[PDB]
Amino acid sequence: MDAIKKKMQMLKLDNYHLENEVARLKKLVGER
Amino acid sequence: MDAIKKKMQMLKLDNYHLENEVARLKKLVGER
Repeated sequence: MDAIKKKMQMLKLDNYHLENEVARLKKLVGER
Repeated sequence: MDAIKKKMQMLKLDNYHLENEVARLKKLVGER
């Protein structure tokens, strides 16, 4: 559990990074 | 914790969905 409390924080952090990275990739590819 | 075990399951599922989307975008931007 000690690693679980942080586990969700690890996937939650990567998510924000993936989103910010996706918002930058979508603006380069998904670009209008 | 009951919601934690799933929390990581939701962040882990979104990660593969995000990486699966970034893996395609990266192949266009992060192109080696």
